[PDB]
Amino acid sequence: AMESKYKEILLLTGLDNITDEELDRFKGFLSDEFNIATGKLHTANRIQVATLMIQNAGAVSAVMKTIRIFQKLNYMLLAKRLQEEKEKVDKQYK
Amino acid sequence: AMESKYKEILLLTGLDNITDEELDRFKGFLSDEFNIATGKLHTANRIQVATLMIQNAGAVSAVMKTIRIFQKLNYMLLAKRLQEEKEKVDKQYK
Amino acid sequence: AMESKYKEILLLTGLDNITDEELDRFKGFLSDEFNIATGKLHTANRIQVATLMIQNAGAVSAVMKTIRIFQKLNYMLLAKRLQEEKEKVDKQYK
Amino acid sequence: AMESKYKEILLLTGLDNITDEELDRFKGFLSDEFNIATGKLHTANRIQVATLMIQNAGAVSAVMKTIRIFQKLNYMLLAKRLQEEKEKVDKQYK
Amino acid sequence: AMESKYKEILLLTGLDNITDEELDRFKGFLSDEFNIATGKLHTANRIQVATLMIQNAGAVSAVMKTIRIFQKLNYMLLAKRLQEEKEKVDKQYK
Amino acid sequence: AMESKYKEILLLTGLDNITDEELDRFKGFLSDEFNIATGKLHTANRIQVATLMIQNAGAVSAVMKTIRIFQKLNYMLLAKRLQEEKEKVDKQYK
Amino acid sequence: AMESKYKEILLLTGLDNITDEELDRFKGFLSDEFNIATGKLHTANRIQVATLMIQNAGAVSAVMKTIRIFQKLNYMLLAKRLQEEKEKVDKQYK
Amino acid sequence: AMESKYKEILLLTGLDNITDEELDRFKGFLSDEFNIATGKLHTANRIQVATLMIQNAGAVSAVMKTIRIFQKLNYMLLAKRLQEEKEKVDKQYK
Amino acid sequence: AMESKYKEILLLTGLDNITDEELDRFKGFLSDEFNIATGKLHTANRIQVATLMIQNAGAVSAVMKTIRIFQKLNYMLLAKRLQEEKEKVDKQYK
Amino acid sequence: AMESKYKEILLLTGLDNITDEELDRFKGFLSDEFNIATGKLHTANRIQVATLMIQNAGAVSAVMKTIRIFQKLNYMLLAKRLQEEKEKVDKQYK
Amino acid sequence: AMESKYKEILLLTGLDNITDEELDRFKGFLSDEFNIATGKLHTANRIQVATLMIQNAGAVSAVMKTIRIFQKLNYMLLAKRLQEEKEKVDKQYK
Amino acid sequence: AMESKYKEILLLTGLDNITDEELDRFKGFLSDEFNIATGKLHTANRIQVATLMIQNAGAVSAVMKTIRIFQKLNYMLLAKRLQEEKEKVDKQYK
Repeated sequence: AMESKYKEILLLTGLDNITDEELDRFKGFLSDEFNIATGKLHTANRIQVATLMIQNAGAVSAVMKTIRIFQKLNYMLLAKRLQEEKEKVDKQYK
Repeated sequence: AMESKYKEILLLTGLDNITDEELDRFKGFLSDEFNIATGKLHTANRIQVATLMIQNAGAVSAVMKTIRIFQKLNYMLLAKRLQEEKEKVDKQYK
Repeated sequence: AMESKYKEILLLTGLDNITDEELDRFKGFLSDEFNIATGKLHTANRIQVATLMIQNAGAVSAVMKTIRIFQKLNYMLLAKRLQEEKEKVDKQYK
Repeated sequence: AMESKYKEILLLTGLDNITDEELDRFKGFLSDEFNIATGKLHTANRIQVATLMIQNAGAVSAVMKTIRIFQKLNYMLLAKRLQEEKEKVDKQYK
Repeated sequence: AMESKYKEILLLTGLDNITDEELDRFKGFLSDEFNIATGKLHTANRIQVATLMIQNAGAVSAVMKTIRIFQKLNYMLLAKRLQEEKEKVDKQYK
Repeated sequence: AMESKYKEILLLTGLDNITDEELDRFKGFLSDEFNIATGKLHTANRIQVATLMIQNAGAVSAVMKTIRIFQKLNYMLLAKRLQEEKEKVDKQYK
Repeated sequence: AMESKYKEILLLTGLDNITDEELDRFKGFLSDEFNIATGKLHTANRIQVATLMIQNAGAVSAVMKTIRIFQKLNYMLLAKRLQEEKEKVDKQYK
Repeated sequence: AMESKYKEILLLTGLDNITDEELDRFKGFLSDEFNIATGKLHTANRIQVATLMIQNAGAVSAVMKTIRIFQKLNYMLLAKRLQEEKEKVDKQYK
Repeated sequence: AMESKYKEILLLTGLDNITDEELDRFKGFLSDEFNIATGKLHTANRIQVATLMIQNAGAVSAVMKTIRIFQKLNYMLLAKRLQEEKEKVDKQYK
Repeated sequence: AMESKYKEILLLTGLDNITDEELDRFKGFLSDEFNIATGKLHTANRIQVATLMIQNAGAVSAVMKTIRIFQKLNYMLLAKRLQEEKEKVDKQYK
Repeated sequence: AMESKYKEILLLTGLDNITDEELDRFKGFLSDEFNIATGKLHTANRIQVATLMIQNAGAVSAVMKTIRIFQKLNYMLLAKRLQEEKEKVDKQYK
Repeated sequence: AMESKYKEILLLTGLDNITDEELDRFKGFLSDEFNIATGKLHTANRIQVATLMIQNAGAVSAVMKTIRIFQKLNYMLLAKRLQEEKEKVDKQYK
């Protein structure tokens, strides 16, 4: 399904690549896109964080907000690639 | 009957999906909608809890209060879906 | 009831925000306000700890002692806010 | 029987070797091969998980889907070995 | 009776204080004082363990052996206190 | 919110620019504006230091004290700019 | 109690001030005052180390030995202050 | 019994002294003396690991293999001491 | 890949040869080709600097801008050689 | 087994000798022999890195690729020795 | 506080003015006023040296000894000024 | 104990005095007295190096070899003093 495929993008192409130090910076500017919380985020395995994000918004808004953040944290090289892969999947369901 | 159908919603679409940890949190904020009790709730198999809830209020008030709680515990993704399915069944008997 | 409302304050505004490391420090200076115990406290889910505290003192003394501790552990930012919310609820029942 | 032998493969050669962390990753990409569920899977002893898988599909489809997953989660070293052992048992009943 | 009082010592002053991790270590060096057993001990609620100990030796030998163990597992702070309380009760019946 | 915007100023315009050697000098003259401490400050990632500062004073007093320090450590070029950006945000909420 | 007050001294006036590097040096000359151990000490959060020290000696001997060590590791500035605060508390119970 | 005494050697003189990092290295070269396994060993409290070792070989072969490993991992200082203590106990039963 | 080969050029033929003093001069005229920053650049191991450059522009624009800078800092002897090697690799993929 | 012996070569003769700085350089030219990844490699204890390498290729291809890399990073002194030791073990199984 | 003000004198009026060559000469005649050491002093940033001096003597004896040294190393022009500023601060607390 | 006293000599009279540059020279001529290793020594805090030396030889052979090295690296001024202090401690236990 489109859902499973989006998740594979998030996990395999996204988190299975990104580092840590940067995740700490991401957390410092978080809460600006999702109605999550503080102390609550501090130690949550990538899988847990992705799951909590989806349990709230979804594979639609979560992906969009991720794209938006990737553009803020300077991360443009990985933001362009995600945008391209997104469009590739969209074409399959247009 | 409308009753049996509501029960199928509760059990198959509701409890047959939700986790545990969250049930503990539900219990911690319970007693706010139903005239049930304490120590009495601690270990009651989903089937027992649903049955006790209905034996008191019913398939009308129990479902309404469940909808209301699902909106409190942040659980909105599963609350919207329940609300949609509810309306679908209501249309059949309007 | 005033009781349920106080609990919502404790849980949603208090524990649903505070971290862990600090909870360990809290435990190290505990037993100074409540007639609880040792080894007994080591691993007790926030819900369990709140419940045990109330089962002993109550929503009156437990809240007061929490306010007092929040002022000791330097935690003043969250102590002022709790004090303000407390006064807001008190006004409703004055 | 072929059934008991397949189970011995699954349990002794498979699960009696694989780690945990990876099981969490497996769970995150599950539900893609079996008509099982969520929250339902979270804590199920290897024996319980194998049994539920078989109770649904069987020793035929469950083994095939396991082989397929072992190839996805990069796990190729253990996937080749399982494929070899499978062929060895197939020869005995050809 | 002297028996009930000794039990109150064991339970309230002893077990109602001691932790877990240490209980595992106690179990690892057990069977050296009581003619109990293995696998049999692994999961036995403090109340069950105390009861089985007494059902064998009694409130006389069980207490003496507990005192002796408390001195081995380094636990001297709690061993001195138990010895003092013991002497206090002995004086009442001398 | 005004809070998030102030934080973006602090982090992106402030710390994401300033060097290290100078941070050591800042630390040597610190404790003069905030009720923090010693040895406690020695190794705290910019994100940690900003967070601890806010957890005490806030986005109001922390920013004001930062402005004041930036004027002491000769740092005037970056102090004027911060003051200008501050006034720009203030105008939006006047 | 005198105990709680001594602990506040140890933690707030002592450890909440001292650095790390020096703690490593302390550990290198430890075992000379307490019947503790090696490898066992290597990574123990200040709270854990204080607790283990007390669980053995107490708030009487642990404080005395700390005073003595503070005088050895050259640390005299913090040793005089601790001695003064100690005498201040002693006067309250003389 | 000789068994209990050997266990006291293993636990008190051995594991109650050795560190962690080195245990990870031990695990990396394990499986070379005992017919145990992988993933299975990763997280097993010293008590659990000792027990599993004995449940397989015993207090005779387990001790001998431990002595042998202690000589490989360079650990000679602790290997000589264990060998001496072993001989001391052997003399008691010669 | 062309990417890996370009990196080998940068690192082995470029940085593994150039000195320091000159790197300081390079830094003084930097920020003119890449959207990087200040204080941020001061101490970044050649590997870190190359990686940050690529993480922004890439192996295409980073190499081109390097060529351009090598021509400015008078460095022509090493600029001609880089240009020749570049053309040699281009021919392989024309 | 040949496997265990190869591992002893890798760990004791290889990694237990090589430095760090050079490991960073190795990482910069990695991914050219193994189908591993980025950010994923950044902080992985020698034991973890060896294990991941083997979990993919094995003690056959991993050793061969290591030999090949040791010849690239100029490291010839340690490459000749590894090649000699390899041949010595091969002779034992020819 | 008087302490902070003395530090500002030391750092801003003292070290933020004095050169290097002379610091080497100061070091050559040091150890005559403070119970510090050798090799230990060789490379210690002004901030580190001031801090170590205070950590030993204090803002009282350290300042007095500095005044005394400033009079020895011929440095009289800066010694008179320091003495004047000292008296000015003393008057504020007389 | 004689051991602790020897360690105090090593650390306080030895390492707490010696410089760095010379430590690099020591390392270059090391491995000639102890069965240690290379790359392994490069960055090991004085405390770590002393501990590893003792973990191998001891406070007897390590001290003797240190004395011997101190005589080689020309260091005679500190070698005579160590020899004198050694004899002073020996007299106490003759």
